[PDB]
Amino acid sequence: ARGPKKHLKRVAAPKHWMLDKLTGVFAPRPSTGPHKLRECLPLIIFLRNRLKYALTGDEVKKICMQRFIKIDGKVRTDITYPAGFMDVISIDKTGENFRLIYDTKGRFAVHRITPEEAKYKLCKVRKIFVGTKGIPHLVTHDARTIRYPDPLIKVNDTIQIDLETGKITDFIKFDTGNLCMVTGGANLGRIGVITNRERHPGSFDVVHVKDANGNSFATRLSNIFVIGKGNKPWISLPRGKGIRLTIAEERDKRLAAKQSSG
Amino acid sequence: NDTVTIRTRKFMTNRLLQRKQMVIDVLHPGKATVPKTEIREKLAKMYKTTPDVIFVFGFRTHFGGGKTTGFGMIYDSLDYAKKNEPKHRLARHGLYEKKKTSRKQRKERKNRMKKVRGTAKANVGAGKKPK
Amino acid sequence: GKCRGLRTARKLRSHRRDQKWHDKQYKKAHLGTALKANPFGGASHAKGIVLEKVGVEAKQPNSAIRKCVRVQLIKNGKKITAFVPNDGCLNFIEENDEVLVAGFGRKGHAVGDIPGVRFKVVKVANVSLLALYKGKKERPR
Amino acid sequence: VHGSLARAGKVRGQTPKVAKQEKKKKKTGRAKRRMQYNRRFVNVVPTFGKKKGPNANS
Amino acid sequence: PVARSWVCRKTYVTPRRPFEKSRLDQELKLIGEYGLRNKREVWRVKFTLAKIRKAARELLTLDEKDPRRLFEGNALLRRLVRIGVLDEGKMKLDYILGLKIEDFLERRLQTQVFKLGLAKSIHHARVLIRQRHIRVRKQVVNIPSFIVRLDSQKHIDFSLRSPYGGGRPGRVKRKNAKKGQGGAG
RNA sequence: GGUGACCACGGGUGACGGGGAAUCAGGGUUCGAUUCCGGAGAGGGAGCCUGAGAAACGGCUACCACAUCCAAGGAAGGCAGCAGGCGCGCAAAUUACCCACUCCCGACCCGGGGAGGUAGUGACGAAAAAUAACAAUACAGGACUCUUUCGAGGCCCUGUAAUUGGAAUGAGUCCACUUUAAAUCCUUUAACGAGGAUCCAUUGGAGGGCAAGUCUGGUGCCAGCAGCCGCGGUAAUUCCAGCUCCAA
Ligand SMILES: [Mg+2]
Ligand SMILES: [Mg+2]
Ligand SMILES: [Mg+2]
Ligand SMILES: [Mg+2]
Ligand SMILES: [Mg+2]
Ligand SMILES: [Mg+2]
Ligand SMILES: [Mg+2]
Repeated sequence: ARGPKKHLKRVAAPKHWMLDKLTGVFAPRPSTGPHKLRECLPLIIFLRNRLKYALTGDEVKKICMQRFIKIDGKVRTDITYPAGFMDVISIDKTGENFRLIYDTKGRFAVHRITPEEAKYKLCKVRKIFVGTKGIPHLVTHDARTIRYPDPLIKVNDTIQIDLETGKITDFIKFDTGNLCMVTGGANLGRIGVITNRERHPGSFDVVHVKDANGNSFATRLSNIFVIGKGNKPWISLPRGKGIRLTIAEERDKRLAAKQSSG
Repeated sequence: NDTVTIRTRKFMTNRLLQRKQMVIDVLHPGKATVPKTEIREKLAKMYKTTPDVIFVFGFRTHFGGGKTTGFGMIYDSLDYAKKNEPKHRLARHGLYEKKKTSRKQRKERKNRMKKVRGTAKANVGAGKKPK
Repeated sequence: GKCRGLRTARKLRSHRRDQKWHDKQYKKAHLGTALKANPFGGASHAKGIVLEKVGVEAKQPNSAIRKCVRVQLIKNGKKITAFVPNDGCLNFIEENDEVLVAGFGRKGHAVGDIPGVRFKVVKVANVSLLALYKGKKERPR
Repeated sequence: VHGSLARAGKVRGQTPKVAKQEKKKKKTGRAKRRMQYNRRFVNVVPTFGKKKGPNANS
Repeated sequence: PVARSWVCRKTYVTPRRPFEKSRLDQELKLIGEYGLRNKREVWRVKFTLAKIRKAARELLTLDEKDPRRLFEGNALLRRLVRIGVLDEGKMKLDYILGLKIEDFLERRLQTQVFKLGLAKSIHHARVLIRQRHIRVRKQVVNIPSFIVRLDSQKHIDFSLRSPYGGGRPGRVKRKNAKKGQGGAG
C-alpha cells in the first residue's frame, strides 16, 4: 500500500465482535482512539448487535448524532469510536449505564451498572515518566495521561479515575495476592488472584493466577489488569464472576436450564 | 377476516429513536399473506394508536401457509416517524416522493458540468441542450 | 541396504529425487521436452484446418482403410493426422474445414491397429460429428 | 493417396432402413426401481434352467 | 468482493468398483424395501453412517477419561438416541460400530408414515408426502428423507388443508361433482 | 577479506508467497491466477511536484512502441476498475437497476461511492427433489388353506390389459398478498390445469475385464468396432440396424 488502510473486511474483523458472514463484505473499521482496534468494541456494533437499539448503521448514526451516547462522561458522536475496556457507556434518556467488561469467553458482555458506580473507572498505568520542570506524568492503558500522581504509583498498577474530573482517588499496587483480570490471549476474561510472578530479563514476564475455584493458569504481564485490593473487586463483576468453566460443566448447566424452563 | 390474529414478541421500547419495536407473526390458516395495511390497522387497534404511525415490513411466510412473521415498528408521534425512518418506507406510506431522474442521467449531468469552469450560467446550462 | 541414521534425511531425499528421474511418467511430466514435442501444447483439444483426407492401412492382423484427415492446427501451425471415428463421417468432412481434434485415448500413444495416429475429430465446422452421425442437425450449407 | 476412400459409409448405406416400433412409455425413477426390484426379487418360478440370465433367448 | 459463502460438500460417495452382483442386489433390495428413488439416496445414508462410524472409531482410539472423548461421545450418543437409531440403554461408543444403514432408513418420514399406517404402501407414502399431505407437529413436510426424532414421532399426522384431514376436496373431486350436477338437475 | 559438496555461484520454472484445495489406513503425492493477509504492477522503462503518507499513473515530465483529432500551425492519450468490443484461443456473463443493506470518503444526521448490493447469462460445481399412487376383475405364484395331486377363496405378493375408475397432486396459465430502493425469485393464496396422465428421460453398453442376447435382418478382413485382449475374409454373442435386456 501507499498509505494507511481505512477499510476492514468483515471476515478479517476481530473474532470477539461476533459478526457474521452474510450481512456484508466490510466491518466497522473503528477510528483511532484510546484502544487498539483488536480489543475495542465500536459503538455501531455495540448499539446494533449487542443491544439492538438500532437495526442499521444509519439508525445508529441517528442515535449518535442526537447526542445520547456518553462515553467516559463525554458525548461522542463518532459512529465507529473505539470504546475499549471498562469505559462507561451512559445513556441518560433511557437511564442505564454500561461497563464494557470481557465475559468468561473473552468477549465484551452487556454489563449494566448503577450510576454511582458508573461515576468512577479503573485504569491500568502503562508508563510513568518525568517531563519538563521536573513534573511527573502517568499514561494509563487508555490514551489518557495525567500529571502529578502519587509517587508510590509504579508501572502496571491500577488507579481509580473518577469521571468529570480525570483525577486519581485511590490506587492498587501490583502485588502478589491481588485480584486481577486477564486482558488478552487464551485466558482472556478470567478473574483470579495474583499468585506468582516470574520475570525474564530482556523478555516478557509471566504471571501465575489462581481463580476462586482453584484453577491455576498463567499469562504475560502485559495482559493483566489489577481490579481488586486483594480479593474484593473495586468494580461489579459480570455473570459467572469471570470463572472459565469447561464445556463438560457448561453442557449440563444448559440441560438443567432447559429442564427448569420446560 | 374471520380468522386472522396478530401475536407480538421480542417487544421492546427505546427513547433513542422514540419508538417501540417488536417482531410479530400473523396467523392465516387458509388465506394468503395478510396485507401490510391490515397488519397496520389491526396492530393500531392492538396498541390503541392510529394506523398512520404504524410501520411494518419484512413479512416472510413459513412453508405451508399459516404463520407469517415480520418486524413491527410503532412511534410516539408522526413527526418523529417522519424524522427517523427510512425514506422508502415513508414513500410506501406516501409521505415521501422520489420524483427524480435516473442515476445514469445524474452522472451524465455531473460529468458534463465538469467541462465548464466557474461560469455559473454555463454551469447551469450544461444539461439544457443534451436532454 | 539403505541408510537409517537419525540425520540421513539429506541423503535420503537427494537419492529419492535423483532416482525419480528414472521412471517414464516423472521424466515426461517434469522434463518439458515431451511438452514441447506435444502438438497440442498441453491442451485437451485443439482446432485445425483440414489439409487433406487420407486412408491409413491397419496393422498386420487386421485389414482395413482407416479414414483420417491431415490437419494443420491453427495455433503453432503443426500438421497432425486425426482419425474420423464412425461409419460414414468422412463424408461430412471436406477440404478447408475447421475441425476440433481431441486425444485418441491413451495420452499421445497410438491406439488399436491405426499406426501413428494420436488424435480424433470431435467437431467439424462447429457442429458435432456425433450430431451429424445421428442426424440430429445438418451441415451448414 | 492410394485411393481407398471411395467406400466410406458403405455398410451404413446398404443397411435396410427399418423403423423403430412405437411402444408404450417406460416408467422412470422410483417407479422404474420398483418395477425392476419386483421383477428380480419377489417371484417364484417352478421351472429349471440353472438361474438363466435376464435376457434369455429361449 | 462478493459476500457469498460457497461452503458446500457432497453427501454421497460412489462405490469403488461398479458392476458387482452382490452390491447391486443389496442396494436394489434396500431401494425396493424402503421406496427410494435411486442409488444416490442410499449411497447418501451409507456415507452418513460411514462418517458416524469414523467419528466413533476415532473417539474409541482416544484414551478413556479424555475429556474430548467424553464430551464428543456423549454428544454423538445423544444425537443417535434423538434420531432413534440407538436404544436409550445402549449408551456406549462400541454399539455405534454395530449400527447398520437399515436403522437409519427406518427413521425416514417416508417409512414412518407407512409404519404408522397413513399410507397403504411405501411408494404411496412417498407420493403422499410429496403432494403435501403429511405434517409434523404443525409444520407440513414434503421431504421424504425427513429424519424423524423420537419426540416428533408421535406428532406425525395428515395436513389440515389436505383432503384427508380437514375439508377442501381435490380438484378432480370438485370437477367430477360439478360435471355430475351439470349432467343431472 | 566474504561464500561454497551441510551444494555456493549460475541456469530453469508452464513460480507471486501464505492461510488453504484434491486424494485419503498410516506415511504421503499433486494443486493453490482465484474473493482473507502480505507483496508487486498499471503498455515498457526512467525522473519528479504536492502531501503525514506516492517514485501515484481514473497526477505530471521525457524517451520507446502503439494510437486519436487537425483548417497540418498544433492538441490530446493509457479499461491487469465496472460493463462492453477486437484479437488470441479448447476455454469464460449484461455497454442492466440502486446507494435500500455492509462500510468508505467529506466541511458532513442531509452529498457521493460500477466499493459493494440487486437482477440478467450461467448443466463450473454443491443440496433437496417430479415423471405417478390406489382399488376391483380376469391368468399365474406363495410357508397359502379347505377332502390324501384332482377342484375352490376364509388370505398375501407380482406381472400381463382393459369400456376400468374415481381419488391426489404438481409442471405450467394466472388474480391478489408478500418480498424489494423498485422489481424478480421463493413461501402463501383465488380460478383453470392429467389416462397413450402424447404434460413421452436421457446418456452409454450387452465376448471378457464388467452388469446385460450363443435373438433376427444386412455387410462379408469391406464398411466399420475395439482404452486392452481382440471381432469382421458369406451361419459376426463384438460392425450397420430392429427387438429385448444392463448401469447411472
Ligand atoms: Mg509468473
Ligand atoms: Mg495466491
Ligand atoms: Mg490481495
Ligand atoms: Mg505502484
Ligand atoms: Mg508511475
Ligand atoms: Mg419429461
Ligand atoms: Mg447390437
